[PDB]
Amino acid sequence: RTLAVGKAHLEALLATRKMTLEHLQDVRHDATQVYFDGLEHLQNVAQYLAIPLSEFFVGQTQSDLDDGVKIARRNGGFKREEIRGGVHYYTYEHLVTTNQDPGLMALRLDLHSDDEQPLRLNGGHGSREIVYVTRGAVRVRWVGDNDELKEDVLNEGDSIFILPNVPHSFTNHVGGAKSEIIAINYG
Amino acid sequence: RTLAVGKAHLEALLATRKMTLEHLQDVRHDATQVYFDGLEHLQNVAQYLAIPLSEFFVGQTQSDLDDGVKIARRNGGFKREEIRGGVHYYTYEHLVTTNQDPGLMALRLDLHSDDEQPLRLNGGHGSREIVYVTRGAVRVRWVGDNDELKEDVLNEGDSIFILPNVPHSFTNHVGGAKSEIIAINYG
Amino acid sequence: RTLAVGKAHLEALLATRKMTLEHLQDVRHDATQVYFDGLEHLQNVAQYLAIPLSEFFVGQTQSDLDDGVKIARRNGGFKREEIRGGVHYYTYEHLVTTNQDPGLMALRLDLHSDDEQPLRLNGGHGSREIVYVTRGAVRVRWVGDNDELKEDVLNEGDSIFILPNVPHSFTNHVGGAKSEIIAINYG
Amino acid sequence: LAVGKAHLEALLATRKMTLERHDATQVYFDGLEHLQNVAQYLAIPLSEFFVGQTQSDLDDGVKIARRNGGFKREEIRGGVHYYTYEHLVTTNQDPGLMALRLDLHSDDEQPLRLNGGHGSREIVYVTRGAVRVRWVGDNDELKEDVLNEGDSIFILPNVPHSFTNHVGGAKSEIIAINYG
Ligand SMILES: C[C@@H](O)CP(=O)(O)O
Ligand SMILES: C[C@@H](O)CP(=O)(O)O
Ligand SMILES: C[C@@H](O)CP(=O)(O)O
Ligand SMILES: [Mn+2]
Ligand SMILES: [Mn+2]
Ligand SMILES: [Mn+2]
Repeated sequence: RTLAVGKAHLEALLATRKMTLEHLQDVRHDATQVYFDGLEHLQNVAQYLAIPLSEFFVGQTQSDLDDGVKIARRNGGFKREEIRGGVHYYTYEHLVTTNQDPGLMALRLDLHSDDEQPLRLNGGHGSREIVYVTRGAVRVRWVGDNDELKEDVLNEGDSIFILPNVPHSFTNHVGGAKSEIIAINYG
Repeated sequence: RTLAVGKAHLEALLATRKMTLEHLQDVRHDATQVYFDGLEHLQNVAQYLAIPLSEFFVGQTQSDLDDGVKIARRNGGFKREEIRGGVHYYTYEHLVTTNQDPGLMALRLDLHSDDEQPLRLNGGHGSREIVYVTRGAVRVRWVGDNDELKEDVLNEGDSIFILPNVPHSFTNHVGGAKSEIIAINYG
Repeated sequence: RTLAVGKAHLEALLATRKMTLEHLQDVRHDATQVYFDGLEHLQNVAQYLAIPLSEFFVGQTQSDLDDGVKIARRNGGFKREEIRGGVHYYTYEHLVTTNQDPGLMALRLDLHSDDEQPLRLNGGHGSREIVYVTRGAVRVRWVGDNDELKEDVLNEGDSIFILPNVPHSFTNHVGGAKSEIIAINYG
Repeated sequence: LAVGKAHLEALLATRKMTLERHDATQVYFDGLEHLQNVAQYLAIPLSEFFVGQTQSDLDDGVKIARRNGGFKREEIRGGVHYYTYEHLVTTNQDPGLMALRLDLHSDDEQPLRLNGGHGSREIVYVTRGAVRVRWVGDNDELKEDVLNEGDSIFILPNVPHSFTNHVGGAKSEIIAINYG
């Protein structure tokens, strides 16, 4: 019908440009919200103010925290198996996620496939990563300096930090011994 | 009424959560963009992905630079008078502004007030500031340590740096002798 | 006593100030380093360049990563007991830490307190936090909206995100104490 | 070698440690690079130990500089007198800010001498005269324009560029502010 943005927030954006609401042609408002014909109209104002569109929605989505915190339950959220050409590779389970840090992706992974399983590196991630081995023994492989493959074995209680965009893979060291890790991507 | 989100961007957000476009119920798309019925539909997806609405437009604004640069012309952009409690204080003129740094607000100001008029401090602001005097003699007043008023006179070629949230005011030292400054707010 | 600063780095700093090494009094150098008589001499140059002393060492710490990565082993690093007002609260064990992200503090904690002991909240901290329960049942208490105490129980596989500066405490839900958590502080 | 106690305690707290010499306000390191060892042990870079410990050069939230009051020099690039560089206010509260006033001395009769670009963003404003600006654009192609009094330009990091007089013999002036 109409696209709403928070008045106070929009007024602060205008103030960084030394403007007020009067400097916007023909928008309507009420006590708390400013109304736009649609995204296209909003884009035009954004262009005029030389602010990117994203800024106009910052802080508009309601926090999903309760009292400064958010709780998630085992087996409670998103989960799926990862199966590639008939080979069961991972179980991916979301741990707590929040709209107060969309850059945080915390996972619990079951590692299902073995030694006769082929290498399938990722392309690396913009996020930093720390991984901790909750159970079993885990083969970690990654692409090091001068694009050379490296490897090591992480046992229960070991951990690893991985810089952005380093390509890497986690598999069971033994096979038939299913291992588990927690992987936290951030920043 | 329809809302467009960049497909590649949205696909990257979904991939960090180990999802694909198939995991979104009733969206349509084309080669480059994903379409939502309206804000209400978008808010649902945001909820489902536990991301704020702003994230869907992050990075997606087209640069307003041409070849790494952007040029602005005297009197070419926004301008207005600033009147504070009945006293004509400034003329604000925008210098170059760019969506590649929405936090940069560079201004040319004419000064209109003086000692015959009452002081009208601002409340300070988040941005750092450097000011340079292009013409005339400028009385600067600000709130210092222990909330005490301070003052000095800046002549042509002098400059001043102001820490965030220090309240301040620039007026003509002589009065009827109209002065000019450049103010650059950043960060 | 003979303080060394990286030459290339110092040259870049000088270049931002439109200076060269010739504009520094009384420093000697070699191919890779610039030498100062002492802190007193360095503090003078810092004053002259209007930079803080810290800047002279920014980026100059050698990375502790090997090939983009760093590995730590269970029981391989720092640990200590935490006793708060006479109550044995935690065992803190460092997981991997790196000088490439000093804001990342990943810990494994043993929990030693319960309800038969008094509450000992921390003061909160600047870092975001995600915690995951590896073993047992964990009472989590925190200070919520309007400074009211809140509580919940986290079981094995549950996780929790805590916003910066929210004061909080983790104890065993069941008296007779040994639950375990992984706590990752970041950003 | 002295470090602020409060600051060091906060650093130790991020590693779940405490002071495991000092006085009320400061902590002392004997080896002078005894400090590098502790930094290594905490896996914090050395620089962090001095953050916030240089005394502010502001007076009451502000810092004032005067024309001709600070650093100044001539810039001669290939036997060609190119700029006069004059520092405007500089502060240790933002070591990333370099604000300059430049007199321009070269023109089209003299060869082009681009810089290599730099890490800072830049905004420039023309206080006097007419200024020829040349820069390296997309696909490493040269571009040019003329900026008159009151015009301004924003330059992305690492774009190589040059400012000269458009007319020549007609000496122009700019203010250049580098930040972030
Ligand atoms: C010129 C500028 O510093 C005054 P204000 O716009 O912040 O009040
Ligand atoms: C486990 C962690 O949240 C406790 P602390 O950081 O308050 O010591
Ligand atoms: C005005 C200034 O940008 C010229 P350069 O000193 O960076 O080459
Ligand atoms: Mn201001
Ligand atoms: Mn904590
Ligand atoms: Mn420059």
